[PDB]
Order: sequence, then C-alpha cells, then structure tokens
Amino acid sequence: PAQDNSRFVIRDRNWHPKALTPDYKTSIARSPRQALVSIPQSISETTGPNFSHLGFGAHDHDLLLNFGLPIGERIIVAGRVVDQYGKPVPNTLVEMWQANAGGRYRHKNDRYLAPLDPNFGGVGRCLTDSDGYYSFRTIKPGPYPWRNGPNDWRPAHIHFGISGPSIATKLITQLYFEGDPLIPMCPIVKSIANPEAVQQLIAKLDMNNANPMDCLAYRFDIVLRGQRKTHFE
Amino acid sequence: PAQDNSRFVIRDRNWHPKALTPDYKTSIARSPRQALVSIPQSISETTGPNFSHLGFGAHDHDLLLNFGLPIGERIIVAGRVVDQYGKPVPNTLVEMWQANAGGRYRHKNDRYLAPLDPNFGGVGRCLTDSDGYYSFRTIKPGPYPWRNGPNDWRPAHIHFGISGPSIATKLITQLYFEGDPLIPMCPIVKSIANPEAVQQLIAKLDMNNANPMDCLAYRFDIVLRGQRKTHFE
Amino acid sequence: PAQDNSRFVIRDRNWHPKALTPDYKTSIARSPRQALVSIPQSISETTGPNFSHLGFGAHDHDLLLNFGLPIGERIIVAGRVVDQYGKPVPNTLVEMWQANAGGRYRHKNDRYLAPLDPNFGGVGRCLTDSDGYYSFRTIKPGPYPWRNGPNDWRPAHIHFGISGPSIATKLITQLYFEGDPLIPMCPIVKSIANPEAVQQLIAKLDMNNANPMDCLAYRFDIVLRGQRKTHFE
Amino acid sequence: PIELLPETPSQTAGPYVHIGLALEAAGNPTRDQEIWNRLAKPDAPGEHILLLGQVYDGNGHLVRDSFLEVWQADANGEYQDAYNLENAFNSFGRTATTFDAGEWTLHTVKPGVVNNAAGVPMAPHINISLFARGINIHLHTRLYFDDEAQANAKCPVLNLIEQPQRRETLIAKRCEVDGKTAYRFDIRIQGEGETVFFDF
Amino acid sequence: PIELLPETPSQTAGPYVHIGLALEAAGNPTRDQEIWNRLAKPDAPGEHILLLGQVYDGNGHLVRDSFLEVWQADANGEYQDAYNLENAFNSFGRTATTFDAGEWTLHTVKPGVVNNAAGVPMAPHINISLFARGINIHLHTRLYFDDEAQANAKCPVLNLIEQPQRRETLIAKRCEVDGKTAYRFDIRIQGEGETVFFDF
Amino acid sequence: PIELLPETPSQTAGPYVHIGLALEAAGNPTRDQEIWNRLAKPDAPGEHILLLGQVYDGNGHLVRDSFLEVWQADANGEYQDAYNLENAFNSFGRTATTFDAGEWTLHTVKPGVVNNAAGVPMAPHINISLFARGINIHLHTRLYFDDEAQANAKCPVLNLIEQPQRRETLIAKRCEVDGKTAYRFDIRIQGEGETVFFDF
Amino acid sequence: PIELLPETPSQTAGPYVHIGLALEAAGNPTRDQEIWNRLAKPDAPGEHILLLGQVYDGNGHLVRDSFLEVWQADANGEYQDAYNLENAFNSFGRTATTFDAGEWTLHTVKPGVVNNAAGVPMAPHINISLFARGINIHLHTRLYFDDEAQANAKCPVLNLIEQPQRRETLIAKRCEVDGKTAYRFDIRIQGEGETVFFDF
Ligand SMILES: O=C(O)c1ccc(O)[n+]([O-])c1
Ligand SMILES: O=C(O)c1ccc(O)[n+]([O-])c1
Ligand SMILES: O=C(O)c1ccc(O)[n+]([O-])c1
Ligand SMILES: O=C(O)c1ccc(O)[n+]([O-])c1
Ligand SMILES: [C-]#N
Ligand SMILES: [C-]#N
Ligand SMILES: [C-]#N
Ligand SMILES: [C-]#N
Ligand SMILES: [Fe+3]
Ligand SMILES: [Fe+3]
Ligand SMILES: [Fe+3]
Ligand SMILES: [Fe+3]
Repeated sequence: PAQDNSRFVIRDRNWHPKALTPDYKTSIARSPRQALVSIPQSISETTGPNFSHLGFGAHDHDLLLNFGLPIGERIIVAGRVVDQYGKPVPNTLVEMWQANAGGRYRHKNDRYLAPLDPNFGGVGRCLTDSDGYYSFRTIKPGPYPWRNGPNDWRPAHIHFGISGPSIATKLITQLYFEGDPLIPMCPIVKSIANPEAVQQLIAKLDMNNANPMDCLAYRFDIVLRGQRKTHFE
Repeated sequence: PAQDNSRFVIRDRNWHPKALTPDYKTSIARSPRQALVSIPQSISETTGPNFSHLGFGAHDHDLLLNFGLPIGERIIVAGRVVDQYGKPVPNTLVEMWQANAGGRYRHKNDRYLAPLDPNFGGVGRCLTDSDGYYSFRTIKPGPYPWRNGPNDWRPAHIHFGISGPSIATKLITQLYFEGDPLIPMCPIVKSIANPEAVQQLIAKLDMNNANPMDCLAYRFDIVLRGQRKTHFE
Repeated sequence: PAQDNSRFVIRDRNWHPKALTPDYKTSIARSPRQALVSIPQSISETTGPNFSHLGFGAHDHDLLLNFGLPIGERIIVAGRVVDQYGKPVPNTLVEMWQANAGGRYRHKNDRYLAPLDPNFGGVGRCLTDSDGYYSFRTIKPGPYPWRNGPNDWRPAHIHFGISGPSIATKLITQLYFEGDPLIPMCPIVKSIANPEAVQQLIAKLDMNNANPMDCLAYRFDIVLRGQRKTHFE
Repeated sequence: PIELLPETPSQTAGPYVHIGLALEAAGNPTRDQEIWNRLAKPDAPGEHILLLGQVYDGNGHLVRDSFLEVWQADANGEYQDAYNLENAFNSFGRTATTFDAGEWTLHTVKPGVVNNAAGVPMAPHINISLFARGINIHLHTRLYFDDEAQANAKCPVLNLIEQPQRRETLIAKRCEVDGKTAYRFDIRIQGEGETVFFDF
Repeated sequence: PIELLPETPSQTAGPYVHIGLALEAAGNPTRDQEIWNRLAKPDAPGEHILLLGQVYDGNGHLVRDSFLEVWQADANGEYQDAYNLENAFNSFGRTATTFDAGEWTLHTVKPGVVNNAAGVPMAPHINISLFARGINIHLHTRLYFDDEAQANAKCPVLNLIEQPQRRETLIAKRCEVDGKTAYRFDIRIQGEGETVFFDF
Repeated sequence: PIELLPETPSQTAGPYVHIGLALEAAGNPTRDQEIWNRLAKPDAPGEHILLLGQVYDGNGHLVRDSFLEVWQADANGEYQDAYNLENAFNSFGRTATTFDAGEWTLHTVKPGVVNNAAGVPMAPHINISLFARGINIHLHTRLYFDDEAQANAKCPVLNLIEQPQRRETLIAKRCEVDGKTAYRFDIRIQGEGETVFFDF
Repeated sequence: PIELLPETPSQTAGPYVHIGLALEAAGNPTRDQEIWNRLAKPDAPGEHILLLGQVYDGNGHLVRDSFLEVWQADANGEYQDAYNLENAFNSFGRTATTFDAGEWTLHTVKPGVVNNAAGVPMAPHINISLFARGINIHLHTRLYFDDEAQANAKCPVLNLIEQPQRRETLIAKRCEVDGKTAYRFDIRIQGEGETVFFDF
C-alpha cells in the first residue's frame, strides 16, 4: 500500500478564494463560521489514489468524438501539471466538463434556452504523461447566464478536477479564456482576492500548438502543492 | 430627384488601410500602382440611393429566426450611425454577414471542416431609425482559418456594409469583439496602420443592453464622412 | 394605467453602500443576513407614481418662507435630475428635509441642545421641470452630534428623496457641502466604499447661481437608473 | 465594455425621516396635500382591507423609526399612476411605525392579478420598500395573502425563491380588526425567519 | 487645426461578400426584395443597353469574387434616389462576377447628361465602386461610352486625367450581345492599361 | 523569505459537477469504467457497512447538489492506492446527494487502524472532501464511528479539537438499513452543530 | 498568448558563400569529404537524370553567385537522411551557378512518389532552397517534371497554387544532354514568369 514518505507545502488560504464571498450568494449559507482545525500530515492525508490502471476509452479526452461533429470553435486545451517546486506530476488524473458553444450544459437541471448540441456531451478525462502533460480536444464553451445578481453571466469556462499524488493535492478549479471581457465582472472569479491568482486561471492562446486550417489551441498549466521529503521529524 | 446640396469631408487615406499591405497577400496583385485621381464633388458623387421604401422582411434583422434555433452565443449587436460632425444618419441601410459559431460560412467556396448549422444563414439587414440606431440579433461567429501565412486565423468578425446619404459615404468594414487575442495578429486588421483606427472596429460588451438570462449585447457605433453645406462656392 | 414599456439598468450594489457597515453601529442589527433574491423586472417594478397633479403649496420649495426669517446662511440648492443615459427626468418628485443652522431638527426625538429656530421647519418638496431642473431655497444646516462612536458628528447635510419614473428608480440619499472637513470622518458617508461614489454626494458652490447681496447657491445633480426600451424580449 | 453615468449612491433615511415624509408623525403641522396610508376611499371598488405589521431587527427588537412605501394594482389588476387625492383609489401609499407600539397600518383594497413580462399571471401582491436609520439602501419585498394559496403556488416570482420555507415569509396572515378584514405582515430584517428581500 | 470624429475604417469585403450582398451568387435562397443588376424595367424611357465586363488583377488573371455597385442618372440626366422595385428605373444597382467566366452584367439605360458643380455638363457616365477580397478600401471609377466622343472630349472630369492615354481606360466599347446593344467595360486593377481610379 | 510557484487557485465545482464526476446523476450515459460509491466487492475482507447522510446549509436546508470523495484504509488499516475496478476493495470512492431526498450512500468496509507520523494510532476513520456550488474551496472532514468509543477517546487527531462538544460532530451513528449495519453521517456546513472541518 | 524563444534571424549568404559551401567554385582546395552535386552513384537504382538551369533576377539578368541545396526521395519514394559519401544514393545535395555561363547542374535519379500528411500522394518532386547575395532569407521551391503530367494534375501541393498559369513555373522541361535524360529548370526570382516560392 501507500506510505507516509511525503509532506506537502501548507496551502495559502489567502491566495485561494475565501469561504464567504458575499457577491457569490450561494456562499453565504454554504460557508463554515467556525475556523478550520489545523492538523499535522499523516498517511491519511499524504496518500491518494493512483489512476494508472483505470480503463480509459479511446476518446475519453476527445470531446469532439466522445459523445456528427459538434458546432463551435474547435480547440485543443493542453498544458502541464507541476508542483510548487516545478516538478512534473506524471500519471495524474485530469477531468474536465463544460457547456456547449451556446452555453448550455447537458444536465437535467439546466434550463437555459440555448439548445443542446446533438453531437456534444461535455466530459473529458485523461492521465498526464511522464512529463506531466495532458491535452484535450473540444469546442470553446459559451458564457452562461445564472441566477445571482439580476444580470450575471459566467465567462466562458471549463471545469477542471486534478488528483495529484495525495488527497492533500486534489484540486477542483475552472479555466477562463484570455481576453474575455466577462472575467473581471464575475463574482465567482472575484471570490479570489489577489489579481495575480486570477491570472493563474486564464488559459493563453497558443498558436504554436494550433493545427493550421483545423483548430486553435489554448495553454493551461496547473500547479499543485509542493511535495518535499520529511526531515529531522 | 436628388440634388447637389452637400459636400463631404475628404477621406483620410492615412487613417483607412492602404491599398498595398503585403502581409495580406491578396492585396499585392489587387492594388493599383497609379495614384488615385482627385476629383471635385458633383451631384454624381454627393447623392446616393434611399432605401426607405425597400420591402424588409419581418426577421431581416434577426439571424436567430431568418434562416430550430442556432447553436452559439446569443448576442444583440446594436449601435448608432453618425457622421463626422456627430449628426445621426436616419433611415440608412445596414447589412451584415458572418460565419456560424464554429467559423463556417454558408457559402459554396467555403471548405473549412467546421459544420454548417441547419438553423443559421448568416445574413441580416435593417434601416437605422430617426436617431441613427440599428440593432441585430445573431450568434457570435467563430474564428476562421484562411490561406494567407501557414497558420493565419481571422478573429471572430462580422462583415458590415453601410450606405449613408451618398455613394461618397458608402462603407464596407468589419466588426471585431473586445478582448479577442487574435485581433492584434491579423494581417487584415493590420492593413490599418493607426492603432487608434483599429480601436474603432472593436465592438464593446454592453451589459446594459443585454437581456438577462437570454442574450448578451455588443455596442458598435459607425462614423460616416461628415456632411456640410456648400459655402461661397 | 401604467404600462410595461421600460427596463431599468441593473443597480450596482458595489457602488451603493453595502447593508452591513459596522462602523455605522445601527446597520449591524438592521441588515439582512440572507442574500437578496434577484427577480426579472415586470410591470410591478417598472411603473411608479406620477405626482403631476399633487397640489403643491406656493412655498413648498422655499424653506425661508414655508414654516420671521430663519437665522443661518441663506442658500439656493438647485440641480438637475437625469438618468444614466444623461436623459432628463421631468415632472419627478424631489423632497428634502434637514436641521437648522445649529444642527437641530424639528422632531420629537431630537434632544440635541442647540435650540430650534422659530421661523424654520426644515422640509421642502417640488417637481422637476421639463428639463429635469429643481430648486429649493433654504439655510445651510449645521453639523449634528449623534450617538455612534463617543465623538461622532454628522457633516452638514440635507436629506433627499427622489421618485423617478418607477419604484425601481426611487432613491433616498444625502447631500453634503463642498470642503466640509467632517465628510471623510463620517461612518455613514464611509458606508460608501468607492471614494468616487462619495464625490457624487458633494454639492459644489455655485457662484453663477448666487443672488448678489442676498444668497449663495449650491449645485446638486442626481442620476437615476438608466431607462431603455425593451428589445427582443 | 460600455459605461454609463453612475447612479447617485443611496444613504440611510436617518431617524428623522418623518419630518420630511411623515409630517404628522414628526409631530409637525401637515401641508394641504400629503401622501399617506389611505389608498382607497371607502367608495372604491374591490375588497377593502386593513394591513398592519411590525418590523423587527436581528435581535428581535421592534424598529420604531421605520418608513414604508407601497405600490399595488387596483381591484382590476391595473396600476393607477396618476396620483391624486381626489381619486377613489391610488396605487401608491406611505406608512410608518409608531414610536410607541411600533406598528404600521394601511387602508387599501386587495390587488387584482397582473402578468409578468412573459405573460404569466402573478399572485395578488403589494410591493413594499422599507427605509430606516441603519438601512444604507432600502429593502424591497412583496406582500402576498394567505387566502390566495392556489395563486401563490403558481406565482412565477414566488417560485424564484429556492427554499420553500423562505416563501412563507411573504405571506400575510388574514384576520379581522373591528369586524374589518385585516392582514398582518411582520418584517424580520435579520435572523430567524428573515423575510425575503429582492433585487430588480 | 480642428479635428472631427474619425471615419470608421474600411476593411475588405472578403471572398464571401456574396452571402450578404448577392445571395443568389452565394447560392443561398433570396429574400422577397433584393437589390440586383436590373436598373431598368422594359418599359423604362431611354435607350436600353447591356453592360458587361471582366476584372483583372496585376498578373492579368480574372478576379472572380468581385462585387460592384453602380450609380447613374436616368435617360433624362436625373438621379432617381428613391429606391423601389416598383420603379420602372432605379439609379442604383448591384452585380458581381461569375465564379466561372468571371463576368458581370447589368441591364440599364444609357444615362443622360448632368452638370458639375460649376455648371459644366459631364459626358454620360456610370459611377462604379468595386469591392473584393484583397481590396482594403473600395475603388471608385467611371464608365464612359465610346460613341459619346464629342461629349467625352469636353468632360471636365475626364479632362482632369493628366495623361490622355489614361482617359481611354474609362471608355466602354460598344458591341452587341444577342443582337442587343451592349458596352464592354473591363477593369484592370493593376499594371498595363490600369484603369483610372478616383478619390472624391 | 523564499517563495515557491503559487498553487493554482480553487473554484467552486458548480451545480453541474455531475456531468463531469457523476455521470449517472447528471442523467447521462456512463463510460465503461467510472469511479463510484462502491469501495468494496461482496468478497472483500472486513466488516461490510453502509454509510449514508445528508448535507445541510446554514439555514438548515438540504444541499442537494453536493459531491463527496472518500479516502480510507482497508480492514487491515492499509491504504490501497492502486485504483482498479478489478480490486475486491478500493480505498477511494465518490458519491453525491440525490436531487430529491438529498442523501448520499457509500458501500464499504469499516477501516482498520493507522498510526500518525509520531507512531500513535488514530481511531478508525474515513477522510472526506466535500464539493458543491457555493463552496469556493472543498471542505475536509473525518468520519469516526460511535462504536469505537475507546479508540475515539485516544485519537491524536480528534484530541486536537479544543472543545469536546465539537468532536461529537465527527461521529457517525450506528443504525441498520434493510437489516444491514449502517452509520449515518450528516454534515452541517454552517451554524448550530456545525461539523469540524480541517486544514492540512 | 504564449511566446517561445525567437528564431535566429536570417542574413544573406553574401557573394563569397562559395568559400564555405562550394570550395571548388571559390577556387580553393577542397577537403576529403565535400557535399556536392552528385546524389547518385552510377550504380544507384532508378532513372538517372541530369538537371540544369539558370537563375534570373527581375531585370532578366543571370544570377551567377547563386547557391542551391536540394532534397529528394530515392526512386522508391524514400528519404535517405543518413548522409554518407559511400551510399549509392543521397537525398541531400548542393550546387551553384558558374561565374561564367551561370548554369548549375545536378546528377541524380528521378524521385518516387511520397504522400502528404493526409495520405494523398504528391507528384514526384525535388525540394530546392535558393541562397545568394541580395537574398535576405532563402527561397523555397519545388521542381516537378513535365513528363509526369497525370501526377502533377493531382498533386495536393501544386493544387494549392490558385492560378494555373503559376503552376507551370515549377515544371522542368525534359530533354537530353550527351544522350542522357536532362530536365531544364530555370528560376525567375522576379517579374514576368516569376517562379512560385513557398512558405512552410
Ligand atoms: O443614526 C443615523 O442614521 C443618523 C443620525 C443623525 C442624522 O442626522 N442622520 O442623518 C442619520
Ligand atoms: O481573404 C480574405 O480577404 C478573407 C478571408 C476570410 C475572411 O473571413 N475574411 O473576412 C476575409
Ligand atoms: O452557481 C454557481 O456556482 C455556478 C453556476 C453556473 C456555472 O456555470 N458555474 O460554473 C457555477
Ligand atoms: O553584397 C553582399 O551581400 C555582401 C558583400 C560583402 C559581404 O561581406 N557580405 O557578407 C555580403
Ligand atoms: C437625520 N436623521
Ligand atoms: C470573408 N468573406
Ligand atoms: C457549473 N456547473
Ligand atoms: C561575404 N560575402
Ligand atoms: Fe440627518
Ligand atoms: Fe469573413
Ligand atoms: Fe459552470
Ligand atoms: Fe561577408
């Protein structure tokens, strides 16, 4: 089984969004009022699942064929997963989900008037390679109106889930697209207090990775908590 | 019939794109080498057609219904048409055309692999009102790869044609969307030498005109040549 | 009756003071803990009363005559009411109330030791003209001590109530006087987080509107939510 | 993106709001024409009702310096915007709570049904705006009637409130005062049973 | 000096101009009313003629994606600005070159004479604006008729062209197409025999 | 001081998390292999139990869009990191609350004991991470069992919780569901009886 | 967007390029092993051909200081990248024009067919890079054979050239020199009949 060999860099709870961020209404009632209780790292926290043996389908990472071709801006989303130290995270699970080109999600609860795309599902997954690289192929999602303020619109975004080496590193986040005028207006985005942190969530147009006359590409690198060896414990 | 009452502000051929702009390959062979011959304004040049009596269809200006609902980002494109003096241009013809959400045009010659949208045509037209205001409803087009340099992509854009009061004011242009990272890279855009002029072609996100939980809006005002009365001629 | 022909720009709740501003002690127990529920605008929200036929007395807007001459600095408070689009708001109701020269209100509950002024009531009302102009004649109010912190003093102010075209535009605010050193120290003023918003509440000395050898004048413009026609609803 | 002129920021009505908006209450002489708590003249069509309630702070203490404004449709579901003391019915009204008992009252008629922008009918309701010392920006709410249950269940507005328990906070409880139909509508600004406030 | 608001900059029409301005050509369904290549109805006064031509680039190759707009006076030398499909004659029209042959056609009537600002008569002419992919800003030109030699010689506009040889490029050649009077007007955008283009 | 690269910031999972992490729930077709709520196969060593619970917000209302991830040792107190559907037992699992009842379920085996870094044994426990719309960063918690009182009393982790009353919030209550041993573990995100959440 | 390191900018080869790349031609002693104009040893499989041509400037004047590099597949349509003077066939070669006559020559075999990225076969061709004084960045072209007409018509590369007349500029004209199969391929850098140059 797994073993307690590692220690992870303590999270900076001032970098990440706070629990209570009133402009984002739902956080009011879904945020604790008591302080988190700090605990030392043990095997329980320093280990996590390895998805190396999960049976991945041929098009698990290709939203263009995993669900006719979808209507929308063909894009490749690629990048690398490293830790705070710059060390790559090989064979890690990356999962993503998004709405269609119009901003409609293939989910029961979504009642937005934009139509579903008969050829689009919105889910992808893949394992990072030895160098910590991942890549997906999809269509650029559209902005989505939501019940927050009377005229709130989510910028185009893709939901991301990354495992990392431990449950301590597991992260759920969102990717935004470079230059989207909606970004600076979003209360969800704004849950993050440091503008430098916000910059970390914007994927940059990547012409070097684009497929001429085919599809464009976006670069999105993800940084997981630094992993160090224990010492003098 | 029409009459020679007006004079129009001379065009600034240094503001507009030049004829020969080599990065845009097609201009090499399609640009004159001899200088334009300047001529004084006469009735021939100072008059133009009036489209007040043209039979406009009910959805001429609604690309969402003028062709099932199209897949893509529902947007309203509105703005006003004024002259150099700030004077509105009422009852003028505005025409626009674009590709679909994926970047595919409903044109014979377009062979891009993105699919056509069964519910989208791509053409709109309308007359400006007494205040010089126009408005259209469509979907935000996608970027389009084209045979220029080996990896050239047109930023998302809508083609515009505006009549104005004379043949002297008639203009054909293109609208770009605020924050599009592709803009500064386009050779067509770059045909325009003054960055201040480029700014005139970018439509700005307009939250005040958006329809909550429905569609977003973009503002695009157009300025036509100033019209003055003749004096001491 | 009234008709649902308008939509009003969504309010900017980050511009306006937030509900909970602890330095203003009373807001602590008088501010909701649950998030506001946004609703679409309907006829209920886009209509409001018209005070065109309200029977205004002759000196309704003249605090010098409507209650001997009051003691204090004689001034005229005038300005214009426009919406966010800069459009005038004609025939709208403006009501104002304030303390006397010494900071004493003519109210049961005011136990401040500064005496009442036998010739002053402190209430005015009037209707904006075709151009959205309003004007009052009064005396400059005095600062007032209040039980907030142990030594809090309200800057000299005038309470204002404006109806506008619908209940969506109705607003209650306060006018402050240019250069008053108490402004920046006041907890009620500071409930407004943007210093730029604070500036909108300061009435500027208006020498051009002053009556020589008689009274000074202050200019205070008011901006109500922008009104626009519905489109593609 | 595009930017318009910013709206003039709100400020609290203050404790002495009465001097300007509820003359009588300030204990000051009124003017010839005042906007008050009687929307309907006894001879107005519809079902005459008396409305009353208290306003509580987060400590459950009465708010005795509160000021309210109301807007409703007539018995036919029409909004009478031309305000006139002559009319038998006015859509707009004003009330305030007693410095003593801390209760407000309103004399009107039960509003008829109006449709929303989509054409769906809303349950009969009264639009209320609450102002007071300690309230930086006024609070918007709606008053619905407990005896219009069938309608309430289908109101598109009421339905926007996620939690059903929160919907109940907008329902006035029918009763009778002096043999007259009364509806009690208490407002809890903060805490346990906090009333739903709206943004539009 | 004084500065006005700057005119919105021009941009090429692009290769797909047809989807928007010449529906038929795009191979798309047309609308009830379309502005096309037939300025005159059979019953229009004046001499009915057919105009046709080709567009050449700098290498002598055909420009098959060109879009043209025309503005001309009627037989009486009067500009008919009220555009209407009911009209027997419209002063305005549109045409485009075929993707195959690369030839445009226009059905109209020979324009009558009009005077310039100084009151001098200009030889019969058609005002042309050419648009296409590779053209950043449209090109202005005039179509004159070879059988109006006397008039052409005296035209104040034609006479502004410094070199007599360059004037020749603006003269359409009389011919017959299906036994119908026609005038051929070829446009050479760049190079040898390059058509005079105007700025006004 | 020294600075590393900054960790990518967290963002809420959103209400549609299910499309991506719980396909079935989204009501979408699943893939061949999915990470779900069944950590143990009938033939797995250890005491088979059923875990179930509800999630409450600050107002006492159910959170019906919550997503949970669990990490636990096997019956022998060993973390089985090699995730594989062939395994008789997997240390990792996923579950979500029903849009209706708002209840999550997990089929597993009671975890054996594991020691902390200092070599001290920790009472049997399940590590939980909770995600949902309104949660900017996931919440960490531990599920302990009420029948492990002796162990619980001595747990170095539980003992870090300053107030004994707060420790009680981490203890699942033994029950029976269809005559099967079960433990109920309700999560109160905010307010009265608010569950202890950890930072590590 | 993302930015990589910029590539080192090109500079003209200059008039004395020969000293470094065409030793003999500089009139300098060669080294043991030189990269030259003989791709095929007489005993190499395929059809042996002799290639020759001139290079003209925009004035139609010969460019006598030009330097060329070639890359082709063997007779089987395979690229032999391991360069060795021993091999009977090398895919890479170098040539230059005479300071006198101004003609270049190459001794090779006719290349076999290769497929493009899409799997469509390209007509037999030789990839050429041209360097010289006055050439800031080298020019890329392809040499096709006049006797492979059927193939040429279907080449996906040749087909990318819009104007058919421009395609002809890449076709070498077969002949015979000393009873040996020869193909003449003239390069016109600028002007009338300018050869198609590529970007990749
Ligand atoms: O407590 C308050 O809110 C207050 C007290 C005095 C005053 O003059 N104003 O405006 C407000
Ligand atoms: O070649 C051109 O000029 C071109 C190609 C594509 C496109 O969309 N626009 O606008 C222009
Ligand atoms: O309410 C939310 O938290 C929410 C709503 C829509 C959306 O797309 N995302 O990501 C989040
Ligand atoms: O004409 C030339 O291009 C030239 C002349 C001399 C030299 O040294 N280099 O490098 C180049
Ligand atoms: C002031 N009240
Ligand atoms: C672009 N046509
Ligand atoms: C978002 N779900
Ligand atoms: C140096 N040539
Ligand atoms: Fe006050
Ligand atoms: Fe285009
Ligand atoms: Fe989302
Ligand atoms: Fe040199």
